[PDB]
Amino acid sequence: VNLKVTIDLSNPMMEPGDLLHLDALLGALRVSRARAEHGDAINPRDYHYDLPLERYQAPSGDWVFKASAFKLKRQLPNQMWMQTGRLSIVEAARHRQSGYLQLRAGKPNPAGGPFKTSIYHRPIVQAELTAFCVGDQQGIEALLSECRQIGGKRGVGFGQVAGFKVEPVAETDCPWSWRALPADADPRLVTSEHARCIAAIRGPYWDRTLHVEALAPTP
Amino acid sequence: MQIEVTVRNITPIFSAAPGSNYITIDGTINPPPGVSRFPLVRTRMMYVAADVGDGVIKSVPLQIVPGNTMRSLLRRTMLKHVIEPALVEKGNKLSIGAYATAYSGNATGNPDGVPSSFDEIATMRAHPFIGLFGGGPRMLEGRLMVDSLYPIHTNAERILGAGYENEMMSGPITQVVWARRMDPILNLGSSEDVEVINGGAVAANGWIQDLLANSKAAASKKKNGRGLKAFNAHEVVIPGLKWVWRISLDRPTDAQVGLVLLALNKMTNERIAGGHSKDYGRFVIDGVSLNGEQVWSQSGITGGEQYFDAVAEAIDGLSSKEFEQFAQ
Amino acid sequence: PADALPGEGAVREVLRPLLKQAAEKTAAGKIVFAEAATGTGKGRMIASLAAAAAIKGDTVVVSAPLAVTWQLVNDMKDIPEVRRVGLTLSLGRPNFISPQRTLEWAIDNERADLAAWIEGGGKPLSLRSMETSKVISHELCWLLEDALLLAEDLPADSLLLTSEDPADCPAQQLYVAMRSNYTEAGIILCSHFMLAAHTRMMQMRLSLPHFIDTLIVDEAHLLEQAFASVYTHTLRLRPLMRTIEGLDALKELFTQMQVATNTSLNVPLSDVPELIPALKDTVKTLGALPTKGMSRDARSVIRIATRAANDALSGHSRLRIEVTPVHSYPMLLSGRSNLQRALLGLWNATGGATLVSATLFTTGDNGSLTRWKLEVPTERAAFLPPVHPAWTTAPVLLHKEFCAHEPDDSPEWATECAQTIQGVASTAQGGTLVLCTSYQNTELLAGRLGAALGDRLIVQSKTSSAATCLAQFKAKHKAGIRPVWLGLGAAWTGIDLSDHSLPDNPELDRLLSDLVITRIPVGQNRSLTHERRTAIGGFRIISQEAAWHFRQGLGRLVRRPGVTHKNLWVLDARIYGGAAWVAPFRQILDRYKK
DNA sequence: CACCCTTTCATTATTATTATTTTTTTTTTTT
Repeated sequence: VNLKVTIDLSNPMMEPGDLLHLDALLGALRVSRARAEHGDAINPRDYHYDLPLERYQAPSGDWVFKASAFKLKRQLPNQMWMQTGRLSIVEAARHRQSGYLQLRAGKPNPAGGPFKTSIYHRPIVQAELTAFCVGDQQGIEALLSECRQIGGKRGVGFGQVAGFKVEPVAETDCPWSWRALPADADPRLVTSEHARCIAAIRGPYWDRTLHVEALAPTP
Repeated sequence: MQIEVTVRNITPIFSAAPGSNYITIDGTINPPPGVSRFPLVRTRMMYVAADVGDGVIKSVPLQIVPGNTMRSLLRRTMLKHVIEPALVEKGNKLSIGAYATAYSGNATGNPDGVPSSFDEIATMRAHPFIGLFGGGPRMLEGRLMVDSLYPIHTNAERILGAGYENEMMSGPITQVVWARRMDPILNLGSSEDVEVINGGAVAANGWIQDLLANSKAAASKKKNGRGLKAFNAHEVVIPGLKWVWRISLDRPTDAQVGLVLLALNKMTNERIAGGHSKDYGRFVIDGVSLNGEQVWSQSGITGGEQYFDAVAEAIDGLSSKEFEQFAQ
Repeated sequence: PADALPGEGAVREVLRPLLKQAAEKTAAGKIVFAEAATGTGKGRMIASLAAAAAIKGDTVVVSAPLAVTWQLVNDMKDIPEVRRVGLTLSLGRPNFISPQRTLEWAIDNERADLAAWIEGGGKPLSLRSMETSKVISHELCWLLEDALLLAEDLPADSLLLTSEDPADCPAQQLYVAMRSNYTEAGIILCSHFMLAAHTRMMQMRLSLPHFIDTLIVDEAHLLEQAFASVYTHTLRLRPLMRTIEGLDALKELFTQMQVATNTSLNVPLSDVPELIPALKDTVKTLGALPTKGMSRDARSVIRIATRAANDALSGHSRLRIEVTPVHSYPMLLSGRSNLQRALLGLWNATGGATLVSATLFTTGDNGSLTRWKLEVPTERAAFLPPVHPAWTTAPVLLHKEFCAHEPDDSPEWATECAQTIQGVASTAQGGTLVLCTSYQNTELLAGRLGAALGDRLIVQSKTSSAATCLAQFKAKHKAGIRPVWLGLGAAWTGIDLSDHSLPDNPELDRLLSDLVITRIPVGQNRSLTHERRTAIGGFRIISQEAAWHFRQGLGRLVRRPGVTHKNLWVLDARIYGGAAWVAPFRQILDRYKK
C-alpha cells in the first residue's frame, strides 16, 4: 500500500538514542494488545513480530521489517530534562528505629548504593514524527489507537500522543530506505547517510545481544 | 484506567531546576556580565508547544512539578499511610534492597540483572503495590503512569486539553521569593543572651573578627571559606493555583486502584515541594475523577467501594515475603 | 443509501457523513458538535436526526429561532415516521396577542379587516398558520404574525398577551391548553428562549418534558445569548414613571443612579452608596400599591419591574446600565455573568444533543471555547469534523485593493474608505453591502457618501432598524437601481440576502453582487458572559470571537450553490500588514484566490 | 562469602540563557 504515518504530540518526548523505528512502536503496541487479549503471563517474544507490515528479505538471509525510521520535524527547540533518584534517608532512619527496617549500616552513601542520589539528563523534543512503511492502514490504526505514548513509555508523563494519521502515498516519494539495513542490502537501497555499524535491525532495538553488523541511517 | 486529581496548593510550589540562574535585586533573570547578580533556583519549567496566539506552534515556558516527584509522592504516601502500618501490625522486617526497591526505584537488591520468568512477571505485576511501579533488578514496567502536576494555565492548553477553559489562569505564575540567613552571633544582645555560649563574649567577639577578616579579605580579593550571612532567591509557583494530575493505569487490578484511592484519601498530610522547612507544597484535594466520573468529597473519598474492599483485603494479606521475593 | 435514516433521501449527499456520525454519537448519549455551512440544508439533516431518534421511542426536542421554525416543520411534514409519532410546537406568550386590546385598537384606528378578523375567533389567515395548525392538530388563533399581516403598524408590545391578562380572554386559555402540547407528540419544537425559560423553571424548583432524551438545537451559536437574554431581569424607569402617574423614591434612585464611557460594567455590588436603600424603597413602594382599580396592562409593567428589582436585591447577579437609542432613558439590568449552573442543569436533563450552527467551531476541529460558552461537559462533548464545501468559496472573487488608512474612527479614513466604496459601487453590477461595527463610523461614511451617491444608499442608525433597511434593499433592487447598504449589527449575522423571486435559478442571483468589509469586527460582543470569559481567556477569546463574527459577515455572500460573479472586498489595512494578531483573518482569506 | 569501611585513581577546561499593546456595540421576542 506504501503509506506514511505522522504522530503529533500533546507532551514533549525523549529524543531517541539512535533511531525510533515504527515497527518497534507497533511491536510494543501489539505486545500491549496481547497483554489485554490474553493476560499478563505471556512471552513478549511471541507477539511483537505479529505486525501488519511487509517483511523485506535481503539477498542472503538477514530479513527486516518494511518500515522506515521516524523522521523528526522539530516544532520546538531541543531542550533537556533532568531527573534524580534518592531514597529518603529520614524515613529510613525512623524505620530502622521502629524495627520495620533491618539495616546494619549506620551511614548512607550518596555516591553509590541504595541511598545513592543520582542525577541524569535526557534530551527533550516536541516534534512531528513522520515514518514511511508498506502495510495495511487499518491494522496500524488499530494498533496506534492504544498508543498513548511514544518514544518513551516512561510512566512518568512523556511523549503523550495528541494524535496520529496514516495516508497512502506514491512509490517514488516514499524513502523506505532510511532505516537500519543489513550490509548485504540492495545497491539501490543503500544511501549516503547510511554507514556500517553495530545496530539492531529488528524487534527489540534495545537488546544488544540481537545487535548485528548493519548499515543504518543517522537521525 | 485514568484518575485525574485536581488540587489547589494551599502553600507555594517549589521544585528546583538545574543550571546556574542569576537574578538581579530588581528582578531581571540572567543578566549580561558586568552587573551585580544573584543566585536563583527557579522552579522546574519545561518549554512546551503553544497554539495560543497563531495557528503556528510557539515554544512557551510552563512551570510544573516533574512527574517523578508525583510518582515518588504517591509511592511514599502509600508506604507511609497504609503499607507501613499494615507491615508493622504484623511484625514484618524489610531488608535493604527490598526496602530500597519498595521505597526507591533502585536495583540494590541484586545489582546483577535478575532474570524474570513470565509467570513471575505476571505474579508481581498483579501485586497491589509492587506492580504499580516495579523497579529493582527485574526492571519490569510498572502499571502506573504518573504524569507531571500541570497547573491549569494557558501555556499548558495543549497539555491540559479542552474542558479546563473554565477556572483557568494566565500570565505569570512564578514569584521570586527572597530568603536569607543572618549570622546570629550579630543578633546577640547582652550577657544574659550570651551566657549559654562556651566562651560567651570572647567566643562571640572571636567569630565577629573572623567574619570581618574573611569579608574584608574577600572584598580585597574582589578588587575559600564562606560565612553564615546569605541572601538568595528562588522562584516558586503561586499558592492557590489549581493543578491537574493524570494517573493512567495500564490494565490495573481492583486492589491497585484501591491503593491509589487510599493514597488520595490520606495525601492531604503530604507535601510537594523543595520547601519542607517553609511548609511549601501543602495542598487540599478538590476533585478526583475515576474514568471521567468525579469521586472526591469533602469527607475523603465517597465511591468505589469495590476498590476499597479490594485494597482492604489486599493490605491485610501481605506478609512482606513477596517484597523480599520481588527484590531477589 | 442502504440502511438509511428516516428522511435521509431528501438530505444532500455532502451532509450524509455529518448526519451519520451525529446520529451515532447521539445514540451513545454524547452532546454532538455538528458544523455545516448555510446552503447545505441543515434543516433536512436535523429532520433526519429528529426522525431517527423519534422512532427509538425518544422524546425529541428541537430548539430553533422562530424564523427557522417554518422550514423546520416544512422538513417535518411528509416523512412517515414523524407522521406516526407526531410533531408539535411549543410557543410562548409573545407568539399571541390580546384580543380585547387589539379590537380596541382596531376600532380606534378604523381597521376593518383586523376588527372583522378578531370578531369571529381570530381565525388563521397566513398559509403558515393554518398549515402549522394542521400539523400540530391544535388550532392556532390570535397569532401575532396573523394580526401583523393585516396591519403592519400595530403596537405589538402594547397589544401583547401578558401574564396579567384575564382568564376569560380566548388567547390565554389557548396558550394554557397548548402548554400541554408535549404530551401528545413525540417531537416538540421550541425556541431557544422557551428552552432557557423552562430550564429556569426547572432550576427554581410544564411546557416541555422533564427529561429530554434527544435535543437538537438549530443555530446553536445564538442559544447561549438566549440564556443570557433569559437571566437578565431589567428595570425600565420611564414606563414605570408614566404608569404611576396614570414615587419620589424612584426619582431619588435616578438621582443616586446618576452619580455612578463605562458606567458600572460587570459590578454586582462593588459600589452601593444609596443603591440598596433606594432599591428597598422601590420594592416596598411598588409591591404595596393596590391591585384593585389598577389597570390590567399596567400590572404587567409593575410585575416585571418588581421581578427585576427582586433579581437586583439578592446580590448573586451583576448590575449593568444602558440607555435607549431613542433618548437617554434610565435602563438598569440585573443579569448573570456566570452560567454554569443553569445550563449544566439543562445538560443532565438532556440524554443526547446535536448542536448545529453556521459558526460553531474555532479552527479546524477546535471547538473548546464553544463548550466554554454553553458550559458543555467535556465527558459528554463530541467534536465532529465540519463540512466546508468548495461551492461556498467557488464563485466569490477576492480583490487585492483596499483602503490604506487604518480604521481609527477618523474623518480621513472615512474619506479614503468612502472613495473605495465609490469605486466598488461604480464597478457593482448589483447590490452592495458595506459592513461596519459602530454607529459613529457608519455616520462618518454616510456623511462622506451622501451627496456622492444620492438615492442609492441605505444607512442604519438609531431610527433605522435592520428589518427596515433589508426591506428597502429588496425594494430598490426590485426597482432596478443598484443599492449600497451601510450595514451594522444584525447586518453582520443573520440576514438572508438571497432573493426569493428566483428560487429555481440561482445563476441569475445578483441581489448582492458586492460584500465589502470596512473593518475587522473586534470588540463586538459586550455581553456580561463574554466579558467574564474574555477576562479569563484574554486576547485569544477576543480574536476568536472576532473571527466568528467575521465568518458570519462573510457568510452573507453565498447562501446557495449555483450563483456566479460574486465579489468580496476587505479594506482593513491591518489585514494586509505585517501584524501577527490578524493571522487567522488571513487564513480564512487564504480560502479565496485571485 | 554476605555485610560494610575506606582507601584509591583520573585529565582536560568554559560559562549562553526566548516572555503583551481591544471597542465601546442596542441585539432579542422569557417570566
